[PDB]
Amino acid sequence: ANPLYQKHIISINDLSRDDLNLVLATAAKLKANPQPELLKHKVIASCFFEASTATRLSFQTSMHRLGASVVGFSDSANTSLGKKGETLADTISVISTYVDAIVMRHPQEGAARLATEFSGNVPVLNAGDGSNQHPTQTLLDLFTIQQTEGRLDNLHVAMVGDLKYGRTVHSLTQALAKFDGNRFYFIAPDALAMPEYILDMLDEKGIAWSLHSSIEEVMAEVDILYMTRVQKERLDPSEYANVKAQFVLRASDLHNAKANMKVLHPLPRVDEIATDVDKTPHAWYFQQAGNGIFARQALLALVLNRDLVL
Amino acid sequence: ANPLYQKHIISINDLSRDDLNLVLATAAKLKANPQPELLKHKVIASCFFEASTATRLSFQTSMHRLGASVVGFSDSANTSLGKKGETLADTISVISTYVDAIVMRHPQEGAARLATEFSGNVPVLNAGDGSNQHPTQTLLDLFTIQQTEGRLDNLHVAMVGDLKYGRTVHSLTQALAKFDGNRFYFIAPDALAMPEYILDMLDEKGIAWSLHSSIEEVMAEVDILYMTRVQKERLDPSEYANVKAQFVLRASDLHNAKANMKVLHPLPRVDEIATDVDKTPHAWYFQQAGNGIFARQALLALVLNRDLVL
Amino acid sequence: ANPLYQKHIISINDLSRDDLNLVLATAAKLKANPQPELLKHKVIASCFFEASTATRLSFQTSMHRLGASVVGFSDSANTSLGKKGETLADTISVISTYVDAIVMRHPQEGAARLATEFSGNVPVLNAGDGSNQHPTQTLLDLFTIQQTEGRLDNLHVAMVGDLKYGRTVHSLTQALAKFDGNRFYFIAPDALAMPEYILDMLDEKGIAWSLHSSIEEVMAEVDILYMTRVQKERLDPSEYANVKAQFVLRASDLHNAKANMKVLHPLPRVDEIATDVDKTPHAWYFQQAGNGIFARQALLALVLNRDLVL
Amino acid sequence: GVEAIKRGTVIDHIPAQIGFKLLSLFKLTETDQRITIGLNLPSGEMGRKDLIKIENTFLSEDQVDQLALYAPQATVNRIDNYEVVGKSRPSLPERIDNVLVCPNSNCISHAEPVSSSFAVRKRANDIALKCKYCEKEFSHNVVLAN
Amino acid sequence: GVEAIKRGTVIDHIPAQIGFKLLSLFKLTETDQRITIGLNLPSGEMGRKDLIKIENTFLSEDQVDQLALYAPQATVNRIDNYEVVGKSRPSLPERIDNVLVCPNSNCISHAEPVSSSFAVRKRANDIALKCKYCEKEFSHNVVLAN
Ligand SMILES: O=C(O)C[C@H](NC(=O)CP(=O)(O)O)C(=O)O
Ligand SMILES: O=C(O)C[C@H](NC(=O)CP(=O)(O)O)C(=O)O
Ligand SMILES: O=C(O)C[C@H](NC(=O)CP(=O)(O)O)C(=O)O
Ligand SMILES: [Zn+2]
Ligand SMILES: [Zn+2]
Repeated sequence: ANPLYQKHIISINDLSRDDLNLVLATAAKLKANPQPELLKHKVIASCFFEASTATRLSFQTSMHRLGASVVGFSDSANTSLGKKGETLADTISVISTYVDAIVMRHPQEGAARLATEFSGNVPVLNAGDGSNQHPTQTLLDLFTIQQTEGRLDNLHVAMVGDLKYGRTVHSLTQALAKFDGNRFYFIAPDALAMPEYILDMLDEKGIAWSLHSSIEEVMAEVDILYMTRVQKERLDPSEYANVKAQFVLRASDLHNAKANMKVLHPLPRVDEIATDVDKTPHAWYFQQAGNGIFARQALLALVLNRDLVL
Repeated sequence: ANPLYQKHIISINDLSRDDLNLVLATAAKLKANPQPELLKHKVIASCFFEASTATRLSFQTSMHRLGASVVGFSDSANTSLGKKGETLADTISVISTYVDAIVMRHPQEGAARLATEFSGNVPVLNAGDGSNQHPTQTLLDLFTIQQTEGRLDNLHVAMVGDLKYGRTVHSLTQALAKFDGNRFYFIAPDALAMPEYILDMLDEKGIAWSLHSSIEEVMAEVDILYMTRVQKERLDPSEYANVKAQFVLRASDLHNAKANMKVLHPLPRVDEIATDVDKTPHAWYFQQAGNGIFARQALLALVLNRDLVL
Repeated sequence: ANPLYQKHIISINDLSRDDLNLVLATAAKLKANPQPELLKHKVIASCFFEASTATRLSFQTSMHRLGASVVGFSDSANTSLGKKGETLADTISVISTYVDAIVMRHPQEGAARLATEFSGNVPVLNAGDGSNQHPTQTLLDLFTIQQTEGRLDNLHVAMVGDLKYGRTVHSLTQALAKFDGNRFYFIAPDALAMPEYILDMLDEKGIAWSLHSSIEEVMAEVDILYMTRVQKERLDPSEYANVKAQFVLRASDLHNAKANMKVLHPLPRVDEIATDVDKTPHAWYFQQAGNGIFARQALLALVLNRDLVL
Repeated sequence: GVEAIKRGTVIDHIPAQIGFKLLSLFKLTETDQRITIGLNLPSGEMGRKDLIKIENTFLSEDQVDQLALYAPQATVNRIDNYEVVGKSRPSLPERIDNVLVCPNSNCISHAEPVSSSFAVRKRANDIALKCKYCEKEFSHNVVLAN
Repeated sequence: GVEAIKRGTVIDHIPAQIGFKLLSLFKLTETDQRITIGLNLPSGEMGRKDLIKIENTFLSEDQVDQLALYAPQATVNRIDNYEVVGKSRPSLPERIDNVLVCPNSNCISHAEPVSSSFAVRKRANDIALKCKYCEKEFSHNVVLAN
């Protein structure tokens, strides 16, 4: 059985440097040569209780690119949880008797973790739970970084935007702190700053991180500039001062950026990455979006097939 | 490569008499003998940002009747464009890295044309863009006309209803003006009359068209009576006087109709075609609806397969 | 003719030290010897385009104690401005052909000044315009300070709360800067600070003022502690952090206040003054509300009577 | 007539009260160079003209053609070190990208980040303008905003 | 200079990129007689200089000190018989009515049919404008922003 076979994938906090490296290796193998019938005869649930264009559609294309069948919903308003009061617990209890694995995105932190309490042997793959984690985002972010920098160890990575509610930077900061000698620069408004628990973790692991008030003061030393979007859905009224982007990247700022440096963004973007950056060599977010197909295909392959894509 | 291979299908204005004839020939070939695995291993996006029962479900049945897989959404409210502010441009940029072709219906005129600017090599097939075009409607309308009249040249076709906002009569009037000697009769309230740009086009091509105030004054010379429904979703408050159907067809009016003449309607119908017409020999709209499967299957086959269904 | 006869009381800014002193002298006279007929046969319009309990009911009780008649509204939802699109200019133009003075409260700053351009010969008295001015609040607060302190010069006045949107403190500060030697202490959260044009004026005048982050800093120094309420309805969404009171006054904090010191508040009060304060000899806010009857009777008496023998 | 020039373009013969429109519409003034404009100055040929000398900037054919919807008979002129090299003239331009705005309120062009684009055809009397996106066709006069 | 006139005004020493704003802001286009605009002219001391010439016209009571707020060092030369009959430099008035827009969203000036009006105090570092209706006072930078 490979190491991830039938594991639940809920938080980057439960995976090792090796588990990540495995996913990545399988992504490159399946990107190089396809496997159309690898998951023939499996039916996977797509349970999106929160908005999604990319995570849901890249997950369902991956399931389809491996022969599996998909069942699910994209909206909770017409589910019996929506109209009848079914609990998420009884919802997962019933869906576990039907499908071979459950992919679910949900607006409360902790939702994928409790699905596992009720899912039996059916693995639960977390497509984002509130402002907590988003593990498959980090698997395509890491594949895109490895792919454009050659390494995942010894990088300079700046994370800009809403880091309090950005579930993407929660998972990704915890994945890169598993490799050696990565330096962190964090650029957020004080109200949307990195949660203490990730900075603590950076500190006991001895990792070097620093706060910065502008993109320009780190533009020349960063290799990955990972931009995020203010999670306006998640803000409290107190925080409504922070709805507009404070740090907006325009192509001019890239005029002294390291030639290898790429600009990543999980997407959607609203005003923080201007569209003129789109034509510049550093822009890699749509490439990044595309790599979602290969990391999600690799992950499904490992959790549902005993063997190992050779 | 056949002529339509990987072309975007956005407006009837960009296709030639030959491109239409091709689609039609392939429709008859695939209606006669099926091809279940013609599009095996392709995944097609179904992106309906506007309401649909028939265009979406006939398109997805056609994709399924040729072996392809479908991914998509029927509602924009739970897409990241709906809840997060993703632009249609970034939406198409991300979906282009996943699927082999994109079918999209959208409420703004011009939406499928700009998807092509951002879709890479992925073809965009227009399932209706606001009040502009609806090219696959015209392909099943033409297949049903050819099928019930034998010709597409030298017909008498009356178009009744909302012709200002009827995207169906915009495409169809432009497809039949590609064949020779067709006569047009237009029956609409002045406020919902044919757009100037189609009448101009009829004039420089020397085509004979005329305005008429009743169905009865043309009932005896028409071969195709193509009924439409007032696009109430698209009306301005000024135009709210025109929400009810002015011209309503009842079976009695058909009592001096040419024996070959059929009544077509893109559907939905509200009060303009009474249900007693449903039992008469001239009624062909549900047959027409069914032919959507063969024209949409033919179109997908041509845009995605290099070869030519023999 | 007295100085205030037929004047418009729009802004404290337009009144001098002696107009102000004339109102207090008269309020004192009518508080002791009532005039039940002073305005027998005058009809005064009370037009409240924005919520009020105390300003509107003290004003129309004043009118009735002086023999006048009142007509008007407390809710513009039922005027022809509300339902039919009558401008405020045409509303005032028409109302001035009927009545002998207009008392107005409105939500846009600048509304009462506009009313005077249309008013004709009819005096307009400003019961508050948005966050600009509240002139009749200051005449009742100045009568109260005089009553308790016997002095309107050389006082130590602290103003606490939302000083940016508070029209009561914009008018009160402008009026106390007309007497000699008053010292101001402003305690407000940054977002809701004293607008610079009031500060510029204090400075241009040589008046001493200072900022403080607490009330304790100034408790032993002050003669009057003027509490205000956060103007939630005037806040911008970016200011919503500031909705809750930042400085709350409880009986305990009155620990080493000068014995003569009074706690004034325009009211309504939300959480900023605890109710135990109410039972201390320092709480003067309901005696202050009572003084609105005499200050407003005085003003109405002086604007509509040429010479007054009192 | 009016002020001298070494190298650049001098758009002469602009119809009266149109010279201004053109300074604005094709942004000709947003430069660090010397432009001289002669508004309402006597022509003779057709009474009164208006005209622009833009120094050290040269127009492409393509720019010059765009002027045909405003000043059809204008006469563009490039002068390389004072002598007239090429006297050109507008021909209506087939496409007018970026400059105009689609008057269809429900055109997608208004929401998304794409540049505007119109196909130009001498529509029998007026010049008709078809939006490349919503495909509605408009007279050139209305597209020039009301 | 760059043109001459029998009688008219010549606004010279106009700061760069402001010259074009004045033809719109004073509507010096509703005119029949000649206007000469020289843009980005050298002025040794101030480098870039725009200059406007209007034949037969003299700027009214408003525009001269409204110009004070827009081009504070501009020099207005009144000309007749080609002689500089008068030279002027505008002063900041006490008030500017009609042309400026109050920055305050909630000022009634925005909803009702009344002419805006601001008082002009020349406040140490810059002009402060107090709105006649809402009584807020603003930096002139804010009030006549672009
Ligand atoms: O929404 C974001 O800003 C980042 C991130 N975005 C995505 O995963 C893309 P989508 O919401 O279209 O699936 C998320 O956490 O949902
Ligand atoms: O709705 C109409 O009247 C005609 C036409 N109808 C259809 O295509 C059928 P549907 O909206 O169920 O896909 C359309 O333009 O959408
Ligand atoms: O509302 C306040 O906080 C103070 C002040 N309050 C009053 O005048 C009392 P009322 O709103 O009951 O007339 C106002 O400015 O409107
Ligand atoms: Zn358009
Ligand atoms: Zn104002």
